[PDB]
Amino acid sequence: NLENKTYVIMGIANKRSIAFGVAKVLDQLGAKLVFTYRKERSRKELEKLLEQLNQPEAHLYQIDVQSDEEVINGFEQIGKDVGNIDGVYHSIAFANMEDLRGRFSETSREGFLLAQDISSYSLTIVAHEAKKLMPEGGSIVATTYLGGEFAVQNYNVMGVAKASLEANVKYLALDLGPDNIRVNAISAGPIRTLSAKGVGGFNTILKEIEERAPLKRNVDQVEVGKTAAYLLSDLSSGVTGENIHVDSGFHAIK
Amino acid sequence: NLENKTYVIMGIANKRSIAFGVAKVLDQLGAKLVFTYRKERSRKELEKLLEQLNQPEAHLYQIDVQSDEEVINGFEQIGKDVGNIDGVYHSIAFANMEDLRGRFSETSREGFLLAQDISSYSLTIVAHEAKKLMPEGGSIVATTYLGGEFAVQNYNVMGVAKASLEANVKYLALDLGPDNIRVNAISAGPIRTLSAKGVGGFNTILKEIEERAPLKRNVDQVEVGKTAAYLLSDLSSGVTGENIHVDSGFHAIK
Amino acid sequence: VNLENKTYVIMGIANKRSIAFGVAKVLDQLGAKLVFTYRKERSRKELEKLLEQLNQPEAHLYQIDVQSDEEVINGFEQIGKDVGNIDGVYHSIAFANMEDLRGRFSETSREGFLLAQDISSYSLTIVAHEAKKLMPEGGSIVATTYLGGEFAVQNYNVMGVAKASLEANVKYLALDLGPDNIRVNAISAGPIRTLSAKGVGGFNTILKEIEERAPLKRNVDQVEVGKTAAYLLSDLSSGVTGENIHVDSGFHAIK
Amino acid sequence: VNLENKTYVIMGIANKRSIAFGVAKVLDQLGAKLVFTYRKERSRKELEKLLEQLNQPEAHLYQIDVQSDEEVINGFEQIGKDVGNIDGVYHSIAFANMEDLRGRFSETSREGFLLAQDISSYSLTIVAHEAKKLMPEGGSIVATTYLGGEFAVQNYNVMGVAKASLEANVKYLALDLGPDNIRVNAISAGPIRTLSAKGVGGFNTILKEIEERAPLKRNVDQVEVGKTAAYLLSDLSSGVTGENIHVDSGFHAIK
Ligand SMILES: NC(=O)c1ccc[n+]([C@@H]2O[C@H](COP(=O)([O-])OP(=O)(O)OC[C@H]3O[C@@H](n4cnc5c(N)ncnc54)[C@H](OP(=O)(O)O)[C@@H]3O)[C@@H](O)[C@H]2O)c1
Ligand SMILES: NC(=O)c1ccc[n+]([C@@H]2O[C@H](COP(=O)([O-])OP(=O)(O)OC[C@H]3O[C@@H](n4cnc5c(N)ncnc54)[C@H](OP(=O)(O)O)[C@@H]3O)[C@@H](O)[C@H]2O)c1
Ligand SMILES: NC(=O)c1ccc[n+]([C@@H]2O[C@H](COP(=O)([O-])OP(=O)(O)OC[C@H]3O[C@@H](n4cnc5c(N)ncnc54)[C@H](OP(=O)(O)O)[C@@H]3O)[C@@H](O)[C@H]2O)c1
Ligand SMILES: NC(=O)c1ccc[n+]([C@@H]2O[C@H](COP(=O)([O-])OP(=O)(O)OC[C@H]3O[C@@H](n4cnc5c(N)ncnc54)[C@H](OP(=O)(O)O)[C@@H]3O)[C@@H](O)[C@H]2O)c1
Ligand SMILES: CCCCCCc1ccc(Oc2ccccc2)c(O)c1
Ligand SMILES: CCCCCCc1ccc(Oc2ccccc2)c(O)c1
Ligand SMILES: CCCCCCc1ccc(Oc2ccccc2)c(O)c1
Ligand SMILES: CCCCCCc1ccc(Oc2ccccc2)c(O)c1
Ligand SMILES: N[C@@H](CCC(=O)O)C(=O)O
Ligand SMILES: N[C@@H](CCC(=O)O)C(=O)O
Ligand SMILES: N[C@@H](CCC(=O)O)C(=O)O
Ligand SMILES: N[C@@H](CCC(=O)O)C(=O)O
Ligand SMILES: N[C@@H](CCC(=O)O)C(=O)O
Repeated sequence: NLENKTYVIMGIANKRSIAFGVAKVLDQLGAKLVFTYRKERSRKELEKLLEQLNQPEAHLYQIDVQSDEEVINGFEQIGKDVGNIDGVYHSIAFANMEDLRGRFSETSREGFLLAQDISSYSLTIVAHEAKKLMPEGGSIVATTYLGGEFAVQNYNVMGVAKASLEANVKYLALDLGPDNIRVNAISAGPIRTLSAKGVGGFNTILKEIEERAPLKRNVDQVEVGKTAAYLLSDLSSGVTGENIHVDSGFHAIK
Repeated sequence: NLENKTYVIMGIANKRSIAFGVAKVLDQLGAKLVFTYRKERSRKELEKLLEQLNQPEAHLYQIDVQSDEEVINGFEQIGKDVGNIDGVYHSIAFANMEDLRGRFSETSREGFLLAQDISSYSLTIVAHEAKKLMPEGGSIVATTYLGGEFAVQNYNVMGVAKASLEANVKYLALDLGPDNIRVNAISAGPIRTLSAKGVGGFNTILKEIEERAPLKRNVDQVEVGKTAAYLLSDLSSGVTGENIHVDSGFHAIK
Repeated sequence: VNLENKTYVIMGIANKRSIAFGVAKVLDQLGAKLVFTYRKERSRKELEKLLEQLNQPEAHLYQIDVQSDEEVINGFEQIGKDVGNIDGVYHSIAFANMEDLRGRFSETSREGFLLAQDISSYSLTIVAHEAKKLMPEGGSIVATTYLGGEFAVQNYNVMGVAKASLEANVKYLALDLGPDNIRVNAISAGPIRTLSAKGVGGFNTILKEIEERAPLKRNVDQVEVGKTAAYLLSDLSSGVTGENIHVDSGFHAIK
Repeated sequence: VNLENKTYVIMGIANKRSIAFGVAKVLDQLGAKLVFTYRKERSRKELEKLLEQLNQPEAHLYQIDVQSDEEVINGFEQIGKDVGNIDGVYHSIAFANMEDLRGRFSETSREGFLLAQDISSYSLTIVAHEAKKLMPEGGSIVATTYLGGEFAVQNYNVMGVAKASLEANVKYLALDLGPDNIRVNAISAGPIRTLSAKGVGGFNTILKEIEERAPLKRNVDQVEVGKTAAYLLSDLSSGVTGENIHVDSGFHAIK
């Protein structure tokens, strides 16, 4: 039960965003949500999607995580508008499409660093700023992929960005632990999203999960949302620094 | 919310047992609970502990997991008394005291094979039998310790039994997944229990958790129980073959 | 490397295809003195015939069923009396019933589970204990494992849980014998066609997935395991202990 | 592990204490020919002095700052014209500012973070892309990492997230270049007193904890890293790729 609880959800672009599944779960559990978006269309999209929720009002903040000042001001404004929060769901990543296919060894410096910046560093600065809104502690959750642990065909630069994310999560857990802020990751199995269209060979992976994973089926955004609710609530007190795979057990086999 | 769920909790010895933390939490969530014990003394303690729960009925079964016939007949009797179940919490391990200190290399065969039998094989046979009471799926959780993943001074023969138990979880998740039965583990931090007195250097390790773990505190049995509820419930659908550390982030640091 | 004046015990040659014979060719080529342990009388016969291919000027063959403490204890003691102190042990031993290496892991019997643990994992612990007496200055111990110890591989079943145990065994032994300057490590070998591999279900399917999907796009051989064994057994790998090295074409690194 | 007739590029010697000079002494002694790359002119001065203790009959020195694509590109191109085809590269390059190596990780600046990624992880990708041109028959690339890349070590902070990135880099390069027979691996060295170590908070207390708590009860040195490098760079490690071998007295295997 998340009544009298408030969470900031970053990275909804449409009905299929992993963060929207996260949203519906927390909303149904009675949380107040605040949403952050980058693109104009994500705001319109958000405004439509909010009609399905019970958020009696639309708390939306444009924040591009490439900008220090947008992150800083955005969280500062959230604090002014809504008060202290109980944690943050981070669901933001980027890499250039050319980098998401062919040969990882041909990755450009620019593309390699862009992926790191958006897909990893953004968690560091979000945590720093979000912490100011969590004086009695809280919970931060980032979304990763098994590609950060093993080399997966095509995932390429986003793999090294996710490995960076996953260690980012461990170092934040250690740094923020004394402040009672837990930091974890959900390693989601493959799910059809706007971002997923950009990754080479996505559909082959979908079928292989079905064939080979212990549960013999793919996961949906709501399954990630249910594990988000656990990690964002007191049910997961004692757990920090962790990466929980919500992937039908695929991580555990070979 | 576990109303109309039934779970079997194996391995309560007294009020400090991890499994009793599991019990309190599931009971508070409205689960029907069934308990299994080895020693006479444990059944006595269980009868007295049930007065603190809202369980309106004592469902208690003697099962020494060294005996197949007790596991087979235990569970068959359980299904006759309560019907189908939704999952099993396994909280059972054992080794001889002199295998919990000194030099690992001096472990006897009977000592090594005893720890494997009770602390690992027991899970396989339990899963096989419990499966018969889960025609529509359910969830099985075993209790492990970080010294299954790394060599910890003193933990010795039990380290190798936990490494075996954690694989057992993965091979069972793979086997039982098509049947919609999830198998997972909780890697609990040190907690003063009856069994922990058997382990050399335990107080030292407790203190080092407070000094070194991200949360700078030890965990307790209710925190384990809280994550057991996540895993034994549908909130964790899509999660299987996983090991979730409830250990204040100690697993993530070095 | 160079290995003249070293002596290694190699446990678990059954025939020309054994991984341990790959080890033996490499060490023997590097100048080492070799001592060989076997269970079946047929393995001794093969060994005697395989010795003609090696530079060893002497057969030192010892029967040792690692199910028996007394055979391990007596065997190592006899080795010590015959060849003096040793520099390391290559352990290439494992067993599980076929009744067990296919179909459902949930149906494994207690006796088959403990069998596999006893031979495939406990053996290392007692061997390590007995071999330490022959290594007063320090030494190196290597066991042979497989990726099914770290992940659940279809069909590898009971033997996966025994490799998990074995890999933990190597870490605990590494911690325990470290101060005696004895290193203990594991080689995680890729699928290789051996007598034991014939009783693993779906083995050929896995061989071919390795070629299609592993970074090197090819399977490995016994000599490749031997060459890493020479590394782990020699001073080249001083500083390295409790380690598991995958000799598997990079397959462990991908999903 | 005789290396006559091989050639290796070694990137990141700055002085006698550098881990890469450990590698260089080991390789040089096995009869390889070495090419060295440096950033600061002081590092070239130090290599000129150090080459006098090696057997190399000539100095092959190239300035390469791995922040510049053109320097990496032109530097490898030139190496290829001067010595022709190579057998592998040892990468021993990392950098982070000193604020970012103590106090609170969460306070790391974007610029500090991306600097460390750039020099300590990306440089490997572009070095592999350019060195691959010199290795038409295959070869071996080895980078240097630290345990801090796998677990959060207090004070290692931004460099640990860079090492996580690096270790994944190795895996993705392994898979990409395997079909070209180029092996890519990582040595995870234990703490060693170098120039770069002077910049990490709490380094001395980590050294002491290794002696007290690691299986071998001692620290490792640069030559021990060189010995494992000789293994990884040579044919002894055929079949091994995407691997990370810990040369750290076993400290990675304990908690
Ligand atoms: N779908 C999967 O199979 C899968 C699996 C595992 C992990 N993940 C992870 O899940 C997370 C969300 O991705 P998704 O699949 O749900 O795709 P998505 O709906 O397309 O979400 C990507 C989101 O990232 C946001 N984003 C990108 N750059 C940003 C920036 N610079 N500042 C602020 N927001 C930015 C996008 O915002 P704008 O559109 O407004 O630019 C969008 O809302 C990512 O971390 C992804 O790596 C996805
Ligand atoms: N306390 C910790 O720091 C810690 C940390 C991580 C993991 N764990 C794991 O947590 C689990 C529960 O242990 P605990 O700490 O809660 O200690 P505990 O209270 O002493 O419970 C251990 C249970 O094991 C049962 N058991 C032993 N052998 C059995 C057998 N042959 N058949 C049936 N039951 C048997 C005991 O029952 P009887 O008394 O009736 O014999 C007892 O109820 C164990 O798996 C332990 O390894 C503990
Ligand atoms: N082949 C592969 O794809 C593969 C991959 C990874 C790891 N491995 C591992 O490599 C090692 C060697 O096996 P392999 O593939 O080379 O097959 P192998 O040639 O059949 O050798 C297995 C050896 O195990 C010995 N052995 C079994 N039980 C024993 C006992 N109780 N006492 C003494 N020795 C006993 C056998 O001796 P007897 O013939 O005298 O009974 C035989 O020499 C094993 O540990 C195996 O698990 C194999
Ligand atoms: N010392 C340890 O305990 C330890 C442990 C594990 C891993 N490592 C790793 O070992 C590797 C070697 O470091 P070390 O300890 O031997 O320190 P070191 O002697 O200071 O070597 C570091 C090298 O990095 C080079 N470098 C930095 N930025 C560069 C750039 N932009 N372009 C080209 N080269 C650059 C330096 O060259 P210039 O001086 O010419 O700028 C220097 O030669 C590093 O990857 C480090 O992370 C060290
Ligand atoms: C081999 C492909 C395997 C399936 C990849 C699963 C996945 C889908 C979408 C992702 O979000 C991205 C991906 C790329 C860029 C930005 C966000 C993501 O992280 C992982
Ligand atoms: C090195 C000290 C580390 C602290 C060990 C934490 C722990 C405590 C109790 C355990 O239960 C046992 C232990 C032995 C036998 C039966 C049950 C257990 O698994 C792990
Ligand atoms: C799906 C499995 C994929 C391929 C398994 C590779 C392998 C072959 C032989 C083995 O030695 C055994 C095996 C079983 C029993 C005794 C010794 C071994 O350890 C691993
Ligand atoms: C608290 C951790 C203490 C143990 C640190 C071991 C170590 C020493 C030096 C390193 O080289 C760097 C480090 C920082 C910047 C550039 C090169 C390095 O990677 C790892
Ligand atoms: N076990 C503690 C206290 C006794 C107890 O109450 O269990 C001891 O060893 O002294
Ligand atoms: N008994 C001590 C350790 C010494 C020993 O086990 O011999 C303890 O319980 O911490
Ligand atoms: N034994 C068969 C697989 C079928 C089975 O073992 O059930 C094989 O080796 O391919
Ligand atoms: N050593 C390289 C190739 C042979 C050589 O160039 O030395 C490898 O094993 O891929
Ligand atoms: N670098 C000093 C202390 C650093 C600090 O106080 O930040 C050390 O040796 O630990």
